[PDB]
Amino acid sequence: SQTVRVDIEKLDNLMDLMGELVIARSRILETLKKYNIKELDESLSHLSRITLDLQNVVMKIRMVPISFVFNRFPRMVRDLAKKMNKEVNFIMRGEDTELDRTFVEEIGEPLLHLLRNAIDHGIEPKEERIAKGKPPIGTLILSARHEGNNVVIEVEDDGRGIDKEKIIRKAIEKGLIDESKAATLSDQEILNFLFVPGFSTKEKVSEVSGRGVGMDVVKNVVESLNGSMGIESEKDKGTKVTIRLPLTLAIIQALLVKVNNLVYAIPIANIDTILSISKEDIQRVQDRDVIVIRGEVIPVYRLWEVLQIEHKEELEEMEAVIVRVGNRKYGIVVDDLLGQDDIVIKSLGKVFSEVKEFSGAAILGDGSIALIINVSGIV
Amino acid sequence: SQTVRVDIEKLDNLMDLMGELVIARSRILETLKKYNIKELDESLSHLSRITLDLQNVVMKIRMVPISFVFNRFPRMVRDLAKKMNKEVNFIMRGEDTELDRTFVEEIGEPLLHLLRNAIDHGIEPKEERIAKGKPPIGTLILSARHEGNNVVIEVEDDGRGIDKEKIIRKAIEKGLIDESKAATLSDQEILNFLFVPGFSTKEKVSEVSGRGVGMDVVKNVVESLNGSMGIESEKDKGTKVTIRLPLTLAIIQALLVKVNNLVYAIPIANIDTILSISKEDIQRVQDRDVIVIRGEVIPVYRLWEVLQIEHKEELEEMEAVIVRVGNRKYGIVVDDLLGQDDIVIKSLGKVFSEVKEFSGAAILGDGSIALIINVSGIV
Amino acid sequence: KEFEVLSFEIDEQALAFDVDNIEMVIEKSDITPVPKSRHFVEGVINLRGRIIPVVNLAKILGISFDEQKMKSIIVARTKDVEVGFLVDRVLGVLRITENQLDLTNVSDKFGKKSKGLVKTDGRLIIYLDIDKIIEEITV
Amino acid sequence: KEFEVLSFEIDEQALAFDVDNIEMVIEKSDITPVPKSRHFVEGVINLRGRIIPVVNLAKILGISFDEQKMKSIIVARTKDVEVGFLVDRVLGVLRITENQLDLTNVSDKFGKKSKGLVKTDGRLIIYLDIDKIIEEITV
Repeated sequence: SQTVRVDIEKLDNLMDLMGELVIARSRILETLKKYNIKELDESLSHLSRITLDLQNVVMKIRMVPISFVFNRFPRMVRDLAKKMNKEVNFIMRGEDTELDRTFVEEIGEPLLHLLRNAIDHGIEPKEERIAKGKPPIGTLILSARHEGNNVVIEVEDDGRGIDKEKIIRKAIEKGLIDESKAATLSDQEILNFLFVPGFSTKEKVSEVSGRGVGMDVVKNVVESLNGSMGIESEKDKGTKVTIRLPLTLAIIQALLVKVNNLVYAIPIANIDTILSISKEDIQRVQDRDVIVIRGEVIPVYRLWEVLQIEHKEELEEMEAVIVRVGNRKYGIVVDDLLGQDDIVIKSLGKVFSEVKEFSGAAILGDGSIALIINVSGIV
Repeated sequence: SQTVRVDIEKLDNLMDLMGELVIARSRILETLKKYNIKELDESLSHLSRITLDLQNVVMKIRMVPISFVFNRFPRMVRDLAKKMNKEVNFIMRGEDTELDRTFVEEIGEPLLHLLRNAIDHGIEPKEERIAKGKPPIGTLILSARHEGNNVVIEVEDDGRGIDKEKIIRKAIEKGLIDESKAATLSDQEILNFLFVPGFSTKEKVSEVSGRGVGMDVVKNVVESLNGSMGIESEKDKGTKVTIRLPLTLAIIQALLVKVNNLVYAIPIANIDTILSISKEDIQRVQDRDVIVIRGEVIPVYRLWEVLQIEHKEELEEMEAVIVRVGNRKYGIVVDDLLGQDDIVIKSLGKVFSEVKEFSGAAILGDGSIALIINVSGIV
Repeated sequence: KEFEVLSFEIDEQALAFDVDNIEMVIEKSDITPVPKSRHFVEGVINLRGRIIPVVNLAKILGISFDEQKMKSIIVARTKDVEVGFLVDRVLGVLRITENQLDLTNVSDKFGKKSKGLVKTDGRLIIYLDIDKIIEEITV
Repeated sequence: KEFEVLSFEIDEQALAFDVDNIEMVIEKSDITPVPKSRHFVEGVINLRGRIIPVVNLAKILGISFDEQKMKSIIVARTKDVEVGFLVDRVLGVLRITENQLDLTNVSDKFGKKSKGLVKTDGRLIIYLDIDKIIEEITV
């Protein structure tokens, strides 16, 4: 019908009101199971119906397409192609892919420095393109999609590829890794040295295009926003970059577990499976225990131990949650398993910033506080 | 910096779902009235507050600043002024003043006509100003602001002004006023005959079919959007036109009354008093029912009679609402008095087009339907 | 062509219009009276967040009825408007064929608002056209 | 300068910090435990939709105290952090005069994180420095 303007301050207050409405839904629900009223269920269910409709409308206006933000970026690539005397086709498929406004703003100039180093580094001049018999104009692609609790940004080229063979040799010069370790590695872990701060600090003060390959600058931001980044490259097949980031601000789909009847939430996004294990199957080879499950051997940790909560008595069949971290995954043994729900992170403030184990509280539906386990904070 | 691009239709839908939450609020209040629990009284008190805060924010983001229509004028006005061979200064203030989607779209063309007529009639060419020893550059001021829980838009020129003697004498010549009524009428009241057809010739106003936007149209449109419009003019002091429009259609203050246990809303602004009258007093002279109140004679009407619906036979001491229209006021007898609220006016419907007594239906907070009475629809 | 229509009667006379133009079906509960209403309309109800008029079909067509026996509102749906039609009992969804369809409506009151007449299983089911029926009720 | 402070007690000794750095005041009820937390903290509470840490003031000052006696949580508010302080009775807002404020820091053993001492013919109201008290918890 007609496009209008709403500023971010107005949407920030609307977000708080949506938060106060979700609390009121939970406080009527508390009242309902307190007094056990059949008619109040119907009254609340209708409220909850309209509120679900309102919630998803508020989420739609909170999220923005990436190409609304990146609107000037294909023009910048054209001007940098013209500067270097190169022909390249830029493909941008981001109009249907929505991302949060705080996430998109922090990662935009990062992504611009990635593309700006790529047009210099991996995109070929016409003479070198047709020397290899490759299609006469370069192909550089930005795209995105939605996967589970996350939004996946994807960048790909048909360019030169990255000199992985030289990168391990440079890594030995810089003192980054051992040589026998370098021979153990797979290709996508060689490229992961381009996500090490200080491996390459090379820049241009004329261009102001970002240090290094324009990738350790992006990785720091992606980790800061609690995401996860991947890379693959092959010589004259081009390079591809995968970036996973949270679906929405503050909301964290979780599995609520308990130690001595104290609620500790476990992030469902990170997970891998849930299993009932025996203590008679827990074994040890080095300094810490393990269990062989599904033929694989998983490094088990005792929730109550890393949090220092006394264990009064021992029962044989233990409940375990397998969580993924980095490229791997560790076991978290728990005392009781409550039940999943999608919670909202609350800061514990400056006095509790030091603790790696937990980065945030959260308010449950009975008004109770419950802390959230930090998966990369324990191990 | 960041800001939101969204269709007005989506925030109209967010307003619609907000009005569903009012009904759900009224269904939890029903449960509270049966079950009387302080927990739920508290939970509803917090929900009542959140719904009131939330409905203010949705209404606020849905309102359109008039700046889009305002900045359509300066280039149009300059080209007109040039063709009309004159020089005006345009002064435009209160630019991002907020009003409804319906009102911003309807008012734009009648206000363009109001401005067009102000330069054509009002603002003199330079040589006429030099002959009157007056400054050659005209001054035309368009100013918008909030006042009285409504929106005020002032338009004024430093021009010729209007001959009040010509307007009054033409009203006698066209048989629209009596000679002694004309001789007793004040200057500010005489200039309202400008807004009656035939006191200007410009832009297709004598036409039977396909009529243009006359000055009558501008007054009628303002009134049709439930506003008020005033004029004041004087010789060589220019002409000043004041338009007062509501903020939105979602806050129309009414007094809800019932006959036959059926909700009929009465526009609060027009009123004059609410009085319980005796059956002995009411009398007929040689027309319909009258009542002598303050020694003055008021034409009393029975709501159910003027609406042609079956009702009580027997006399009782009846409650009457005195409503003002034009320079007068008539009595409306009603059965019971429900309770005031700021309501949302909706259309009566396309099967009911012939009915003149109701301006618009409406959905009340408990889901009840209530029609809104037209103050000038009953004679 | 295989059209699937909604079958229903009024005073033992069969009628039907397409399923394409249906919103839902309800039982009449508290239809709000509108003062000064034309003879063929009962009033208005709130359904699916919209204000729906409840017309009395037989008083548009020009056929017999009983207003204590009639108790079923068939809510229709065009691009232009959604309107409920108060009638008697309802049957349900019926796939009709062109082979048993006749176009003779020379003697019918609503015969220029009828798409045809379906001669199925010894019944005289008259096929209506929602559009031209809604054009008559509008003021 | 006429300073406005919040007056409240611990163990028959009066204390106070400014109203500028107050959110509100409440009476104690169950304090949610945080695992592996500093010894001068009780835990966390939900106050006005925020998660406030509930500190034990007397374990920061190093003064003698009786834990059961305490029952008043004074919630403070600084730019860095918002923190509740568990203490004894509260009075309310006390306007103090600069004329009666002594600024000596060696009078008692907690005088460095104390802004001064208000001299009076009732119980001596010791003026604390909220700033240096929040500066202690973050090390």
